[PDB]
Amino acid sequence: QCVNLTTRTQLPPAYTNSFTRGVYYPDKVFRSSVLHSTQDLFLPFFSNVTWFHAIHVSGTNGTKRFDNPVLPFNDGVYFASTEKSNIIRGWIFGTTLDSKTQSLLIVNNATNVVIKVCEFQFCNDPFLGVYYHKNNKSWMESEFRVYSSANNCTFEYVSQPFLMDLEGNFKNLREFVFKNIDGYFKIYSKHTPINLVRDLPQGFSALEPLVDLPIGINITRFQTLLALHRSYLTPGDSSSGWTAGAAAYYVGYLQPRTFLLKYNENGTITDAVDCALDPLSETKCTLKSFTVEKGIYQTSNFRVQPTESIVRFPNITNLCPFGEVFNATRFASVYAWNRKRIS
Amino acid sequence: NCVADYSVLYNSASFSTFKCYGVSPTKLNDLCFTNVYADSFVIRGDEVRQIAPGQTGKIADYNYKLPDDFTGCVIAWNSNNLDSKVGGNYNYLYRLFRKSNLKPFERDISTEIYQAGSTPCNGVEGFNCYFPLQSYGFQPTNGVGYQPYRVVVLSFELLHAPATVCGPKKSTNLVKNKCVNFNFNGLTGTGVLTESNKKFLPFQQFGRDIADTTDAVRDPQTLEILDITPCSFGGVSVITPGTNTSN
Amino acid sequence: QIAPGQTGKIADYNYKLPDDFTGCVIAWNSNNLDSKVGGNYNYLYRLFRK
Amino acid sequence: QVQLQESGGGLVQPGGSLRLSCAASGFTLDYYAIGWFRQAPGKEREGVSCISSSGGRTNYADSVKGRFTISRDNTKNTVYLQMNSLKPEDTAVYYCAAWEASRWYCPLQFSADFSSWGQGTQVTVSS
Amino acid sequence: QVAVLYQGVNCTEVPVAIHTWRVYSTGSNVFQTRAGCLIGAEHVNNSYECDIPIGAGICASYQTSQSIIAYTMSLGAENSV
Amino acid sequence: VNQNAQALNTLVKQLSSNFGAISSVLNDILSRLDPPEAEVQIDRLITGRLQSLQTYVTQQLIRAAEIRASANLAATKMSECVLGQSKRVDFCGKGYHLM
Amino acid sequence: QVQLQESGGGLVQAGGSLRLSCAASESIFRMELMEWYHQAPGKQRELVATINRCGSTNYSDSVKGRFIISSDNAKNSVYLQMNSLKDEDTAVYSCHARTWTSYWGRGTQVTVSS
Amino acid sequence: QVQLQESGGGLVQAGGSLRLSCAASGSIFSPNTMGWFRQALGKQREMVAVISSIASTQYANFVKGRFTITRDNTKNTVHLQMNSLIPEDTAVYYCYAVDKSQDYWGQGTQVTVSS
Amino acid sequence: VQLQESGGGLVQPGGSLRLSCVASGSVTFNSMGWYRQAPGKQRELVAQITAGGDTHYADSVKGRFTISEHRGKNAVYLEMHSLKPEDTAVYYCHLQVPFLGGGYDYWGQGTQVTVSSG
Ligand SMILES: *[C@@H]1O[C@H](CO)[C@@H](O)[C@H](O)[C@H]1NC(C)=O
Ligand SMILES: *[C@@H]1O[C@H](CO)[C@@H](O)[C@H](O)[C@H]1NC(C)=O
Ligand SMILES: *[C@@H]1O[C@H](CO)[C@@H](O)[C@H](O)[C@H]1NC(C)=O
Ligand SMILES: *[C@@H]1O[C@H](CO)[C@@H](O)[C@H](O)[C@H]1NC(C)=O
Ligand SMILES: *[C@@H]1O[C@H](CO)[C@@H](O)[C@H](O)[C@H]1NC(C)=O
Ligand SMILES: *[C@@H]1O[C@H](CO)[C@@H](O)[C@H](O)[C@H]1NC(C)=O
Ligand SMILES: *[C@@H]1O[C@H](CO)[C@@H](O)[C@H](O)[C@H]1NC(C)=O
Ligand SMILES: *[C@@H]1O[C@H](CO)[C@@H](O)[C@H](O)[C@H]1NC(C)=O
Ligand SMILES: *[C@@H]1O[C@H](CO)[C@@H](O)[C@H](O)[C@H]1NC(C)=O
Ligand SMILES: *[C@@H]1O[C@H](CO)[C@@H](O)[C@H](O)[C@H]1NC(C)=O
Ligand SMILES: *[C@@H]1O[C@H](CO)[C@@H](O)[C@H](O)[C@H]1NC(C)=O
Ligand SMILES: *[C@@H]1O[C@H](CO)[C@@H](O)[C@H](O)[C@H]1NC(C)=O
Repeated sequence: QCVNLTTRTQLPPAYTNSFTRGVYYPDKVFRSSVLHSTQDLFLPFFSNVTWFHAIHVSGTNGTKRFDNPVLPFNDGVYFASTEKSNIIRGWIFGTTLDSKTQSLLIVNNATNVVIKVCEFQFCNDPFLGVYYHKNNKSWMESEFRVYSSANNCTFEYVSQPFLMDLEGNFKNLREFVFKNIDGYFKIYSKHTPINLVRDLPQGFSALEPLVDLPIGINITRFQTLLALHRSYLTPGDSSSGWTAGAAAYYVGYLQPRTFLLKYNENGTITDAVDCALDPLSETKCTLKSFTVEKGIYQTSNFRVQPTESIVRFPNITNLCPFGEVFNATRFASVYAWNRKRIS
Repeated sequence: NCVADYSVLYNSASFSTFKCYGVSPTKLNDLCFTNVYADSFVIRGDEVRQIAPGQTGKIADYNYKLPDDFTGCVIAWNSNNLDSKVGGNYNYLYRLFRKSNLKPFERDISTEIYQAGSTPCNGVEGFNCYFPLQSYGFQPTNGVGYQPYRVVVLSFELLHAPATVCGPKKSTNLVKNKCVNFNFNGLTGTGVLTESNKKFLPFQQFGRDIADTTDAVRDPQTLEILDITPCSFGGVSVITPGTNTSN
Repeated sequence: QIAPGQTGKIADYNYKLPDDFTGCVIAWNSNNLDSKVGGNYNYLYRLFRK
Repeated sequence: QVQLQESGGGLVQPGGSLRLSCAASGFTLDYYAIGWFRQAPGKEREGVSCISSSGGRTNYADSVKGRFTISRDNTKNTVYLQMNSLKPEDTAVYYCAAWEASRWYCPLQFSADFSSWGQGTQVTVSS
Repeated sequence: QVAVLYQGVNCTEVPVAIHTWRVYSTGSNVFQTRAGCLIGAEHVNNSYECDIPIGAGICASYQTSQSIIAYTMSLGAENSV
Repeated sequence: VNQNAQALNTLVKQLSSNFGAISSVLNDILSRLDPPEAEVQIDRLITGRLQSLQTYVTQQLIRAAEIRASANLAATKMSECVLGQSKRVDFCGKGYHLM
Repeated sequence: QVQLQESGGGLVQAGGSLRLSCAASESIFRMELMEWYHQAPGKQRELVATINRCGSTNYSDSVKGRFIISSDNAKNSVYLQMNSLKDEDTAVYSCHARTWTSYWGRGTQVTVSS
Repeated sequence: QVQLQESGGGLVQAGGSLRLSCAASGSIFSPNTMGWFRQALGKQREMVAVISSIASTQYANFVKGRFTITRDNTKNTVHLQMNSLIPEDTAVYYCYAVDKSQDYWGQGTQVTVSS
Repeated sequence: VQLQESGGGLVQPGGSLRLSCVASGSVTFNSMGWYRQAPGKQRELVAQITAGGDTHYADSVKGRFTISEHRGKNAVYLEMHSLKPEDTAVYYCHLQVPFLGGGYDYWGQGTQVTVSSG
């Protein structure tokens, strides 16, 4: 089943931005030494993404509390992860995240991958716990408490068991562009190695589509599963987790924009320009080039929009002779007929 | 993920409705489809016309809306002896009242009682409170416009994606360096094919460096990439002296 | 199914009209002249053709 | 696209009243003379009433003489058959049809062939 | 650094009509030229050659206080014989 | 050099618009629909493409006229400034002309 | 929409500490460069400190070791903690940030009594 | 094929009570809507209550203030509580499952009260 | 979808065949594996090649199968000698694309090899 954990305390996190990150291949065609303009939902340049520590030390003593709150899901999410000990293990998607509604789940079962879609009874604090002891042979014994029950699940996937661990600044970073569109679950992913980092560094890398999943379900919310290096029954304070949750992840929300992508001769996306960021970017987009010589260029046309629509016809008149008809004290007979004129 | 033969399906008791918009049925078998959607329901005769792109009516605006750019074929079978009973088959509900019209392929099942007046019904019938979903009195003795019709709309997407449903046309042997009329997974063209040294990403199929012509392609049978060149052409000019000078 | 530019059983296997057809089709109901109590099978109907 | 639609039928009590609406789409009903027809279960099609294209000439059946009234709205492309003092003998499906003048003389009391037959509505009188 | 010229419109209007980058009144001095409303450049009394043609005798140039300046064009060095 | 190319580029780009039809490529329509509706699409397509070609031809004609005027001026300059010594002021170069 | 508005100046004693809180409604990170300038009475304006988007920071000679730049990435603002103030630091300290177009605030006055 | 297991009919005197119940044993994809329809001989279908699993009540004015519906989330079962029946209300009730794909109907439960 | 596979045909016992998981362009991996399954039995590994070049083989395929790699055409080939009738199966090529520390192999496509005297 599941284990009830402590309160998240609604801790206030810091923030950071994707400095020209998150561009993927929106099409299944190959172009060489071209510049293209694409209308598609991307991650805006220099936009602020919310970053979550895997383990948050409210105090340096070891008051470590997991930081993985529920987050809305609108038009897909960009998910970055910096880590070196596979602390992140998967994600869970749905609308209400219970047996009331259909839901989707991707998890890492110790060394395999699992993809399941049905109406899981997710608990309030789903997690994977792993703990070891030098005595005997424990070596990262695990407890899986992600959901309660699963019924009538349609799609299933299992894979081969393989992943090592430590059971030193080579924090690897993983990028994902999760988007549910047309009943499909496109997962653009990229794995790249970086070293000598504390937060996400500034860099450029095209993101490739790993897999599409036919799920055809309603999705309005999502969560994450983090590998607990501890156990709720005997929770240690410090060093129970991994480097006090220095390894972390970052969540950004995509918006539908236009982008100018530069395919080199090898077909690998090298540079990108966001048209809706700066007047100079608009000039570059309208010139279909990355360098612009000295001069004055006309990009677009600006117009003022009406604020409120107003309709008026002339009410100008007197009240009207109706009360003397309906509210009259006496009424005429049925043969001496009383018609009153109204104008 | 199926090889479909709609030609055999066409010869099915000569059913009246084979209304395919965006595709001709006789040529439908040759063209093949990325995905297929089959949507079924039961309709009345007079409302049959409402199942069409850019059509108005109670069902189009309240029950089932088709896109203005709809591509696909509507098929219907008469169901007088199947769906109609003597006492009336009221198992089918139609939404007569809605707060707003319907987008194409929009099924947002709302059972709320719509408020005809100003007072909120609060899910309670009464004054100016009517339930939208009305049953239908289908009977064998009912009129042709008031009798059941089993309707299935087959919707298709001709996207630039690897097709899954194709008809039983057998692929022939590949020929190289000779100008041919090629048909690669529904992509038809004419030109000369050659061995290309380009590199394709594992999820990339086509290639177009001038934004209108696919210069390269990937064959599904054998994964070798092939680049395509036009079949060559050119004007012909005539060099002549004066006519009476010589011929 | 007689009108040009339309496809049907008669339009394709009995009487196909050209796209640039110049003329008039005339039709009238014949129930007191053609239809017979025992059934008038004397009129033919072609359905299958190459 | 030449369609004729019968709207306004139903189950009515004898001695009541009802109105029928014949709707034309895809063509001009003003240029066509309209005549309603009924075929009860077990009965042949007998002429209800005929109205000319201009509306100045009207035909009626003695079985419904003084009870069935015909009017047309050429502006709205509709022809109406008003029925009063209904009887169970009128329980039949009703069609409206369009055809031209079959002979000289303006009135169309003589029956003839009919071009466009509508879907039809069944009006039942029983109590 | 660049400048934005709304051609033929008073400056009491630019910030609030259009529905992307924003302008902000403090973003510049919001010069008002005969050609329109100019945003992102200052005003210099001195006159030089027309580096960039704006219109109505106004020309803009770059100097290292906004990096872009707009001035009234000088037809040439004055001389008397 | 650029102008011509640019115009021609636009011409090719004009082939990528459906011009109010349901497709921008002819073979798709020819392999999908029967002739009665096929022709209804093809007439729109040819109308659009023919209009684009007419516009391109007119632009080329005007540009050719301007280039003809420039070539005539160049021929006159070659005939006068080079083949002899000119006295027209500022026709050949600033100052008194030598060669 | 005042933008780059400064606050935190006034009367102070020599050797004390003070804080000023130039904060802007626009996104802090898109600035890509924001600096500090002060204008001593009878003296032309002089650059104080700078910070770009990458994180590189420079100070002039009369800046290093006494008050350094910082910018919390929770509320959009830049922090320059005045420490151990002297009588020759009396000026009109101003903050400036430049997106595609330059921005300027009115600055704040700082006076040290000695 | 979703089978609606209807039970709880019979004969009851005027002013009595019953406890109807229908269970959906099908796949039940996504959120569902649970409804009860009243069908009398010689008449059409009139719903009783199409209350969904969440909200919207959906109570008719014909039997307002007398009938209530209880839902069991564990087994996805809805029980139609019956009380203070008036002989005008006697008819055949049918379980109604809306589901996400298509709607289903039960086999009917006979209700007859008279005195 | 990415990778696609083909190749393989029916043969007589005691022959030699040349199976291949045909390449689908440049992809990253560390462990390319050959896999088999026959009806009525579970699926077992046939071969495995690391990026460095280490080979892992099943017990029953020792001394009879050889794996080769071609970075020019990115193709992994398997030449099988000394075929016995027990080798009839459907064969796959499982990948080693790094997905969250390793996962999501692309063996999902197979080629049918039948060995029988008839
Ligand atoms: C515990 O952490 C607090 C910080 O909240 C610190 O003040 C205190 O000295 C620490 N005590 C120990 C024993 O680590
Ligand atoms: C994870 O669960 C799957 C079944 O859901 C199982 O086949 C697999 O062996 C499990 N992982 C491990 C490491 O046991
Ligand atoms: C020691 O580890 C083994 C794992 O094989 C386990 O079965 C056993 O229960 C452990 N013993 C203790 C005392 O933890
Ligand atoms: C998904 O569920 C939400 C409920 O919060 C609803 O508002 C939305 O319309 C649903 N979307 C679809 C496509 O069903
Ligand atoms: C294409 O990429 C390869 C390696 O990824 C590189 O060796 C080659 O130089 C690139 N092409 C060009 C033209 O540089
Ligand atoms: C029209 O205006 C007069 C006075 O301006 C007012 O008394 C009257 O009520 C108005 N009519 C309506 C319909 O509001
Ligand atoms: C008649 O007069 C009474 C009292 O003066 C008023 O309440 C009522 O509204 C009037 N009738 C109408 C129709 O306004
Ligand atoms: C015929 O040719 C001769 C010389 O070959 C020439 O003089 C004469 O003009 C030609 N005739 C015509 C009609 O051009
Ligand atoms: C805008 O500026 C022009 C400058 O000539 C002036 O004439 C006009 O009155 C101004 N409009 C407003 C609304 O201030
Ligand atoms: C110089 O420019 C200022 C505006 O910045 C103006 O007030 C002043 O009159 C100008 N002086 C001259 C001599 O043009
Ligand atoms: C980014 O940070 C700023 C302040 O640091 C904050 O106002 C803004 O809301 C953040 N962005 C998002 C998307 O929350
Ligand atoms: C679907 O799940 C529900 C409960 O989760 C169960 O009652 C029902 O029998 C299931 N349907 C099928 C077809 O197994």
